[PDB]
Amino acid sequence: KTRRPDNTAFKQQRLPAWQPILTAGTVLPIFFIIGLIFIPIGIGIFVTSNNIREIEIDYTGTEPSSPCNKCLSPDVTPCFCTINFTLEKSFEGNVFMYYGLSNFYQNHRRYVKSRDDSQLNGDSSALLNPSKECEPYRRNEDKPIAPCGAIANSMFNDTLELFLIGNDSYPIPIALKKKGIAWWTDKNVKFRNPPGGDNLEERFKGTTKPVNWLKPVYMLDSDPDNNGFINEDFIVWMRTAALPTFRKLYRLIERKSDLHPTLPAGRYSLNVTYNYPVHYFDGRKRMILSTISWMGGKNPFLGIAYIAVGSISFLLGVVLLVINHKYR
Amino acid sequence: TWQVKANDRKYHEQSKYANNAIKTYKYNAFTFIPMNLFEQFKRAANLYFLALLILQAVPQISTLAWYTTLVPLLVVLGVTAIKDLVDDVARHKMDKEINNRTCEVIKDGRFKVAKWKEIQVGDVIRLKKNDFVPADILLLSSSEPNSLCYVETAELDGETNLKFKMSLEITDQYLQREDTLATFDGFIECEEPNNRLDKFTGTLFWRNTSFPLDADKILLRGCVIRNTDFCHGLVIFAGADTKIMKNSGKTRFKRTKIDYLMNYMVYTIFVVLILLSAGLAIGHAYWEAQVGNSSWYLYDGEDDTPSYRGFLIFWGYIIVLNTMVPISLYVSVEVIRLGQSHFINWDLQMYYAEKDTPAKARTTTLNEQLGQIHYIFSDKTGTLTQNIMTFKKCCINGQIYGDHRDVDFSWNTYADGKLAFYDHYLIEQIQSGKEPEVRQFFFLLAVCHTVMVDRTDGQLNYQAASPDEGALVNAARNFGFAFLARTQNTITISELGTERTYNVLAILDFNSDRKRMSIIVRTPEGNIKLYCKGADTVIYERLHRMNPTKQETQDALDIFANETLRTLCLCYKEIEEKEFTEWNKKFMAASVASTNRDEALDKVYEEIEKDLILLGATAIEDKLQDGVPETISKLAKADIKIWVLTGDKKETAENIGFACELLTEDTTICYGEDINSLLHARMENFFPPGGNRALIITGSWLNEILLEKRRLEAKKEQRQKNFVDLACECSAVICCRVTPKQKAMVVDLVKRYKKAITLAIGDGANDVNMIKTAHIGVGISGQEGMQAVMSSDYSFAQFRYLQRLLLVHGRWSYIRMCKFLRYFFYKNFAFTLVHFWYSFFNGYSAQTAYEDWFITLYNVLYTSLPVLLMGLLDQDVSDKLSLRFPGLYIVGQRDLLFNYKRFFVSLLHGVLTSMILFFIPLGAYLQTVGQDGEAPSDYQSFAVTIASALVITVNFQIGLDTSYWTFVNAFSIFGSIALYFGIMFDFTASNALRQPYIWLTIILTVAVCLLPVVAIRFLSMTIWPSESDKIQKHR
Ligand SMILES: CCCCCCCC/C=C\CCCCCCCC(=O)O[C@H](COC(=O)CCCCCCCCCCCCCCC)COP(=O)([O-])O[C@@H]1[C@H](O)[C@H](O)[C@H](O)[C@H](O)[C@H]1O
Ligand SMILES: *[C@@H]1O[C@H](CO)[C@@H](O[C@@H]2O[C@H](CO)[C@@H](O[C@@H]3O[C@H](CO)[C@@H](O)[C@H](O)[C@@H]3O)[C@H](O)[C@H]2NC(C)=O)[C@H](O)[C@H]1NC(C)=O
Ligand SMILES: *[C@@H]1O[C@H](CO)[C@@H](O)[C@H](O)[C@H]1NC(C)=O
Ligand SMILES: *[C@@H]1O[C@H](CO)[C@@H](O)[C@H](O)[C@H]1NC(C)=O
Ligand SMILES: [Mg+2]
Repeated sequence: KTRRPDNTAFKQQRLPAWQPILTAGTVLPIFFIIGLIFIPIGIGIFVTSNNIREIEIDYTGTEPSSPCNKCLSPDVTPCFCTINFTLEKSFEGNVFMYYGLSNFYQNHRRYVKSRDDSQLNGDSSALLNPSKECEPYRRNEDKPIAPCGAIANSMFNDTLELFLIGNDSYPIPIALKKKGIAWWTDKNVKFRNPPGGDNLEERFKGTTKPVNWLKPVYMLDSDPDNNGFINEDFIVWMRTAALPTFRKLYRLIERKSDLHPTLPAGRYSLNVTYNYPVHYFDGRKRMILSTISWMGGKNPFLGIAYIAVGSISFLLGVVLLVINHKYR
Repeated sequence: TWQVKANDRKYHEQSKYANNAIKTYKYNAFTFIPMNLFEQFKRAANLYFLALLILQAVPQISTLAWYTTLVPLLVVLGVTAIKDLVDDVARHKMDKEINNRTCEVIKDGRFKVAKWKEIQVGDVIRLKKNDFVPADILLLSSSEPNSLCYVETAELDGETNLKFKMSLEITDQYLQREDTLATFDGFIECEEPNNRLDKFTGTLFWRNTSFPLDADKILLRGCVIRNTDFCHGLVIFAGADTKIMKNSGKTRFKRTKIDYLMNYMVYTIFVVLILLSAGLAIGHAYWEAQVGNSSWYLYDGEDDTPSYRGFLIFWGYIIVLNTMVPISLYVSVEVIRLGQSHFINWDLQMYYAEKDTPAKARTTTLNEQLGQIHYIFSDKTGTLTQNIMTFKKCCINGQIYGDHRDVDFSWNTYADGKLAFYDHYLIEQIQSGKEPEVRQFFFLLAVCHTVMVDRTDGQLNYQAASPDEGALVNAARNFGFAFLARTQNTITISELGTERTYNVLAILDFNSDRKRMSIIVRTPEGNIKLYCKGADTVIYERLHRMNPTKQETQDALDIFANETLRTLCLCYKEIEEKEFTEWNKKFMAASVASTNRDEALDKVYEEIEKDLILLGATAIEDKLQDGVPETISKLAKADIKIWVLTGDKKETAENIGFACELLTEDTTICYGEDINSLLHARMENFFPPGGNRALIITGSWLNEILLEKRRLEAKKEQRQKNFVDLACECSAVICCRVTPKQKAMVVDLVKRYKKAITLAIGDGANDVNMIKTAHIGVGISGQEGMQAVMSSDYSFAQFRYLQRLLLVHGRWSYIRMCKFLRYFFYKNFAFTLVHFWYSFFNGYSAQTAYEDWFITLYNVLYTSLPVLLMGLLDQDVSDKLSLRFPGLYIVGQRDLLFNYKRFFVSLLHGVLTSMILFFIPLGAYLQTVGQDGEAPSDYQSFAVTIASALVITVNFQIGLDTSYWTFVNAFSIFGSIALYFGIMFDFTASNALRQPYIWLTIILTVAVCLLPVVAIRFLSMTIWPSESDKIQKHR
């Protein structure tokens, strides 16, 4: 036929190689060092998670005999509630204010894609031309909606304030920062205001507000650095949730200048402007106050999981060891 | 009934006949594209991928880009279509070459040049020496006495010897001249076209008289004229009615057993896919009824009733769950198949150095079926042997020669040098001339024969009907006794370069029952010698009482027999002057027809050859190919059964059966007479031949057993089934005197009635039908026609290379394919079923759990290379240990590494991996992972983590799957994860992967997916180690 094949390791199927065999001198250790690493990590996470102080208040008021049921049917649109709670153990360091929504499918396919990221990126062409993605909320009557989509339209518009009920029974207001509650990239990369101009009013010219939004996007915050598409509350909302039960950052309680606890133990009152209706779909609103930890947040699932997986790895090694020895 | 009118192109044009052109190809310039019909329908996966392409076209129900399934489908369909276009266009060239072959035809009054297409039934043609027969013609005349023709039927059977052919007596003396042939008007009413090559029934009507016809007067298409200047005949069957083409089969499409297994197990994935989507679709209708209708945030206008919403996403979930059957599996198998084929091409241990012919993988689709072979059906001559048949030893007078004791052959110029004789004492004795028996021995070999001389270009070539005689005449020629030439009355032979023309007074004929031949030659002085040569048994029946060397020669024959050599006894006589004169008158009176001419000829033949003087015996070696008996033993240890299907004679086939060690002294040989009684007994009622272990049957007896109304059809399947049961309960089966179609019939019989994977190996056109019929077809290289080579899936030169094709290449290709299939499905069921689990937490809305960019690049960039390299480089044991342990071949023969159980076990593994990959991250984010302004457990983090854990888990699994850890294998497994984590780190996703809880979530998921798998992998091997593991452990 043709000349001799060339002699190479690849073509002659003689490439250098190792033939790893699952021997008892290799699999048994990794089944024991894993169990010796997963247990201390499981203990370390579990103890740290239980060292996190956190309080979760459910202020939807669906069930009667609660001081917020009046706002389920707010005959007057401005409705307010007052929930009193007591913090037994003083919170320390930075404390984060999250709000929690239950049975609110922010991961729904019809909901996740209902946005125009080009408009949120600050594109002039897409500012006045919402995409078909935000189809049901492209325009209100004649001109397009600036934050178009089911996402921006259904933004969380409740307001939450906390007061310290001190020894005098006079409510002391508690500082709450609204800046730095969103990703750095979201503030500076993913979200931007339309280019040109100096005042946000003219930039969003000829663009309706979302129908469910009470007010437009021009002045979401008094600070120009927190209004428009770069608003912290709006940005946090657009970052949809992976699961129906989720919580989103609302406010930051920074370290108090004094050595005293950031939220000293005592009587607290939750003053909430009930605006978001969730009881139609059996959804639950919540407010969460939690304290920071040097290992992130609180997650007893993982810490317990390593204990289970680490323990099982240790036990599996023993079972494999006995099976090996019998079959040696 | 057939009807042929010579020199009449318009006799029966008043369709039933066929023009003498052949159409072997399968496609035209237009009907090639409808090849999509074969590709689409036979493989339901292509139809499903076609449905997906259509299903993704409509924007109404769409979740993924359709550009990503059109491009691979074009690649999947395109490459297979391209492969069959090169195969078919090659068949166009061979058809054109045959059709453009030249022949001379009777035009109006003369012989003119014509092509093989222009020949038609009833057409008179003239063929010269060494010219292919263009059609099944009736011999009318020839250039030599009695209208005699010698023809080589090397395509009807694989034998290169000459076949005797005679024409009708009436036509011999009249149609000699071209003038009478042109005006010849003979009407033939013969048999209808058929595949029978040995039988022909018909008659010639001419000169108001009918002459019966036989197969001896009919030259068939696949033959060649030899030892005759020219011959003439009229075409009877043309083009496709010729017996050579009725002895041919269609080029079917060959696909592996694993290919059929994927088909049936891809049907179940379709059932799973529809059932999953229908179940998820129903849940959305229920979910949209309660939670979706009362959810104001989910309002999108265009009020759709919940039933319609459930209907809509059903097609959304087919698209979301489409990689239950991924298009990358079939794109990558083509890469695996092409690479595995090129290892056969590149092998140096299947490279024949002196002919400079390496192995060739002509079909790249069947590589892993080489590891599945149950039966081998092999040609004998050219495949097991070399078609070299030389003179090895001899017992002359009493002493045995050819023992390498103590050649140039320069003392005689005629010696061609082919003979590899080593003994020097014989050459010394010939030249010395100290013993007349030596000269008389080799004289007999060069005179008592039917061989014919060529004397073309000054070369003294010899052509014989019997390969035994041709070797003996060559041997005598090398030893000085050169048979120069022969006319009708005298035979010329050279003795040590001295011309000596002798006159022959009689040539006793050779018959199968006669088992001997003799020639009576008068010497120039006047002495009469009856030089006789025949079989061992018959010769000893006719010995003079004086013979003292009888016992010694019998002992010599036993020595030669033990070497499985072919032996013939040699004898002369000293008939007197008056005694021959009385007999010569008697002999002539016996040549006339009288009544039968058989009893009289046998009677006078018997009396001629009494009281003969022994000279000894010869020893002819029918050379086997190197490493053939080693190959048959090695493949027998692999539980592969080797059947020899040959067009040669029974005696030659049986002799090679013992030389190959297919038959041993332990085996008892069952013949067609014995088989028929056994089969007949079973009808009137595992087979006793289970202990006999040998089966030698003739093509004539195959028809009797195969028997080639509804009740008759019941007996047809019954008799065929019983024969296959008997023939399969035998260590060796040798089918002899079989036509090319009968070879494929035997291969087909095993396929249908045993469901066995069959291999067919052979050389020449005789084997193309069975090479095309078997599951795998091998073509031995060396035939100038290259007909078995160009119709075969693989083609090397030496039979011994079957060892590496099956035990090394076929065994690895089966291991490397089943490993590829089980993992590739695993990595895609784990990938895609995460969407199924997420449906219970997103409203059953068909939202994907991964970013769109991850879904496109999963099987492209992140899990592609490691499984392809493992499918091209994975060896459980080395090639040396592969041949040293043929019992490792039984792994594929029994279908162990790919099954419904093995397949479903990879479904569970993928199902449980998707379950863990979704529910450990779910628990880690149901509890608010790393809460801060930089990680509020968003959807992107959920998508990035499961993808991150998925890529690591599957890429580690392939590492545990790989046993031959080459550097390129190590680089791919680690580089796939490195590439994945390099793409989403600026060369969203980065933010999640910078946080300990996110990484400790991946580590937990990867371990919980892999760490259990190590336990079963280690536990299974320790308790139930495989044969490869034991060799690997003891390596
Ligand atoms: C650093 C180390 C690692 C580097 C790694 C480097 C990168 C890897 C390099 C080489 C390894 C082989 C890569 C190709 C893997 C198969 C590709 C594939 O199937 O993609 C398909 C889509 O992408 C394509 O269009 C590519 C098709 C052309 C491939 C060309 C093959 C060339 C092989 C060269 C080998 C050399 C090999 C040489 C070896 C020496 C995947 O489709 P799907 O199954 O995921 O989903 C299908 C479909 O596709 C749609 O998505 C649709 O949604 C539908 O419903 C769904 O069912
Ligand atoms: C806070 O957000 C909620 C959304 O959950 C707002 O409720 C929505 O308000 C819009 C208009 O304010 C309603 O749209 C339409 O209002 C007209 C009256 O102008 C009404 O007649 C129509 O039937 C239509 O609903 C929308 O229905 C309503 N949705 C719900 C669920 O109540 C709310 O106004 C916001 N409040 C603040 C203070 O931002
Ligand atoms: C909650 O506090 C408010 C004011 O601080 C008070 O009017 C109300 O009665 C309190 N309710 C309960 C249940 O303590
Ligand atoms: C709660 O907040 C509202 C809005 O500023 C304020 O008017 C009210 O006095 C606060 N305290 C209550 C309702 O007890
Ligand atoms: Mg042959």
